[PDB]
Amino acid sequence: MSIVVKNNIHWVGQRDWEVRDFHGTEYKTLRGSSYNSYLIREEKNVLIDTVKHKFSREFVQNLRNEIDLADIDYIVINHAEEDHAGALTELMAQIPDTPIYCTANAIDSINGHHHHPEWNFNVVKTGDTLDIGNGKQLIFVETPMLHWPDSMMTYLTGDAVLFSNDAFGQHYCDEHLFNDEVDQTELFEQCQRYYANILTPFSRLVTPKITEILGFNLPVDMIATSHGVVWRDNPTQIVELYLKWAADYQEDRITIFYDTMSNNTRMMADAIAQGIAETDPRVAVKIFNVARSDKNEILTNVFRSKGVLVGTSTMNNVMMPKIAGLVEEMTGLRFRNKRASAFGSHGWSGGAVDRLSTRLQDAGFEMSLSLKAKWRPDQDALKLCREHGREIARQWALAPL
Amino acid sequence: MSIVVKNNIHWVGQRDWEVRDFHGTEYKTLRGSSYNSYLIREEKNVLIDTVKHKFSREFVQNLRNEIDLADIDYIVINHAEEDHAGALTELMAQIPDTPIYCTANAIDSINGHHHHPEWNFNVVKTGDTLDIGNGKQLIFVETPMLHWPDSMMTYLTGDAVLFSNDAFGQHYCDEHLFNDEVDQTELFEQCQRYYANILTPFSRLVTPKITEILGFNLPVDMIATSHGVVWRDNPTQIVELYLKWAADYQEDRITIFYDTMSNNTRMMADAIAQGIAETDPRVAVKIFNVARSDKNEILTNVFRSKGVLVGTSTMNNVMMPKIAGLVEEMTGLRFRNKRASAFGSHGWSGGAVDRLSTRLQDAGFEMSLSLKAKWRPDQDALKLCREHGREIARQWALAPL
Ligand SMILES: Cc1cc2nc3c(=O)[nH]c(=O)nc-3n(C[C@H](O)[C@H](O)[C@H](O)COP(=O)(O)O)c2cc1C
Ligand SMILES: Cc1cc2nc3c(=O)[nH]c(=O)nc-3n(C[C@H](O)[C@H](O)[C@H](O)COP(=O)(O)O)c2cc1C
Ligand SMILES: [Fe+3]
Ligand SMILES: [Fe+3]
Ligand SMILES: [Fe+3]
Ligand SMILES: [Fe+3]
Ligand SMILES: [O]
Ligand SMILES: [O]
Repeated sequence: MSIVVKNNIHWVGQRDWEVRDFHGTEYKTLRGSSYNSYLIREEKNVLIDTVKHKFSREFVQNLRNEIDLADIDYIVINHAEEDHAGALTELMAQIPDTPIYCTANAIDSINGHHHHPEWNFNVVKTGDTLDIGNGKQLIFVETPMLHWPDSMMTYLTGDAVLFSNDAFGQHYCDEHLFNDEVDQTELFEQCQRYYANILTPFSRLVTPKITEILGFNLPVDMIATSHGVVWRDNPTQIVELYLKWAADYQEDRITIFYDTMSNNTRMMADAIAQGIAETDPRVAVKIFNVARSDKNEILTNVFRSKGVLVGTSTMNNVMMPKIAGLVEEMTGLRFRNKRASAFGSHGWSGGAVDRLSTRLQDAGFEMSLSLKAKWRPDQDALKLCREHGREIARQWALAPL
Repeated sequence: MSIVVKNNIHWVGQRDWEVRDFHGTEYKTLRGSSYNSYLIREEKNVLIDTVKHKFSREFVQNLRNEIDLADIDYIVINHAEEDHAGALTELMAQIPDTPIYCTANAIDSINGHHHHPEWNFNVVKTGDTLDIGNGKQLIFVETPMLHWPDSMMTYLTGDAVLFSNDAFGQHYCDEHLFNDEVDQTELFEQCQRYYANILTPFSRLVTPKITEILGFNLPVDMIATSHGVVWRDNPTQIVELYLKWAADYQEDRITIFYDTMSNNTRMMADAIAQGIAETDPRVAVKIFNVARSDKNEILTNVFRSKGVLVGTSTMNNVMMPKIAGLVEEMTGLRFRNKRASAFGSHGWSGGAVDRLSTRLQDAGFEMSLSLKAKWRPDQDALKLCREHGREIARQWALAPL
């Protein structure tokens, strides 16, 4: 069935236990996800978002079991990405005259995917209202570039429920709907994973938008996102997390990742970490081989880290491709207030370390000196690598000693 | 046992049926590989190369079954990469006084990995000889940057066997040793795969070196490489292939590869291919999703192609990382006389296509106009994509019409 969220609000979405790949293969969902759609039944009946196109047949059928499709008065699209607006064409094929409430940018994104401009769109902007009867109304808030130009939130008065869509959501699949009914650790991990890999480049927009919403003085009993749990128990805890994460978040932590062909760079990475740990016991150190690790776990650690060390060997005068790929993605995520140091081994002329050091600088990292070694590091070379870690640990110390 | 190659030449190497990853994960060996070592037993006993460090215990033990280690007079190292010189430390621990014949650059690479400079190295250069008795001698030929600075070949007179190490070799595992005893198709595929992914950036050096060797007027009955089969039946067929491949090789072929998040770029790629195929029936077209395909198969096709089309969506104002990674590797391989065109879909401001087009130009490709589309291509947009393929097909035509 559907699931009662609160009063006349029904969850009519779809759980996805199997899904492992989002945005191509750029976001690994190791704990699946959910696509949350909501049906509000007052004097007016309002559908908020749909689900992935994959589950369009199930969505419409399940919706029929809950309500006659002709009885649906309004459709609200907070965000026109395929995982929320994917079943729209299938639904609108049954109820073509049904009005769609969304942002001006959403008309471009909806039509961009579905190619049905003849649909009855209603442009909404911040402050706009939609009465649904019984003294209740929907209030719309534009949230451009969080994370799309078309993005917005919908607030329901009386019930005090914020339909935040992607915001404050996470890719975490569970039979239980509410945040207080799931594993808190797995919940936090997926929440932080989501922000770090998706919302980091828009952090400068997060705080003013949240500040703007708080200025509306709207009571919040529940936050119903488009992914994962519904926040009902201390729902603002995820909002406070977003405030902390947005402020160029960093812990006393250093992330080391690299790619290697014959483990020479790996030997350097381990020696560097040893140097750090024996210089500053406060620092948490994580090491990843990018060819053998979870890319999104690496990026989440980078997000949590005060600085990173990136390693690569020289291959055909350039750096290893997986490193080049990862640095490119970091260049998009725009990490702030973080430092970096490039290292790696070479055979003769090298050049990849300097190349990498430049690209990290291009990614926005404050660069420290690079570390280079020839072939396999002997005991003398490993001392230099260990000393490099000492150099980094002292330079990047948050506090003296 | 060992296997008799010819007369007193014995193969004492190692077959690797399981291996799937070389140079980290940069070269996928889908048909395994072999590490060919050779023992020549005349008046003098000569070991040519060893095997991967992984199989050091087996190598030394198998060598003991064939000969007393103390009876080994000379050790020849053509190339000090781990898959040929890996078992050296283990071997030299038993026979430390045994002379090692190699290039001057090899002393740096051998010591770089093994850290035993006390070994008795003998620097050899092109033209140098080593008598082994019975009217036979070894002739050394320096082949720097083919594919390493330390690389060389060893020629055995009388038996007329060229120990070419990496050159003319391939990653192909079989119980049969000779080229005329294996599947010719699988053999050609691995040979071309090897050259395309490894020896392409050194193509300018291949022809003069082969020309230089041919000037020595040395008869060739067999070519014993360090990987895969021993060429005994028309052994120069692989040499002629190398001559063709080195001359900026290209067929009437176009390779299309891309990465996508919601299949918009994929739709463009398919429409482009359709446009090409209906414009020039001579052109062979291959399409790959880089996130779902064999990276080395893509690079082999690029090598065979007269031109490529590369697709990417815009993700956080930059291109998709796997595309960025692949272009970086292509920048190292230095393909020549090839053309390229960037394409892809975007949501609002885009920018990834122009970014990609520039990097392909940096990789050495002659750039044609880019193709851009917003969101999912409708029928009108797909016509433009189909027309783009027509534009490419006509521009890149080897012959009129
Ligand atoms: C395919 C390949 C290409 C290489 N290209 C270069 C190069 O262009 N310049 C250089 O100095 N060394 C080059 N090398 C040597 C490596 O950089 C050297 O072995 C390095 O110490 C190994 O680093 P790693 O084991 O951490 O991957 C190359 C090695 C391989 C296998
Ligand atoms: C995570 C993410 C980031 C995006 N970033 C941008 C961007 O920076 N600029 C832009 O114009 N579109 C951006 N888009 C929109 C996509 O480029 C758009 O959906 C495109 O048409 C999809 O291409 P594809 O399906 O071939 O992957 C982004 C989309 C996603 C999911
Ligand atoms: Fe989204
Ligand atoms: Fe979403
Ligand atoms: Fe090699
Ligand atoms: Fe090799
Ligand atoms: O989304
Ligand atoms: O090699």
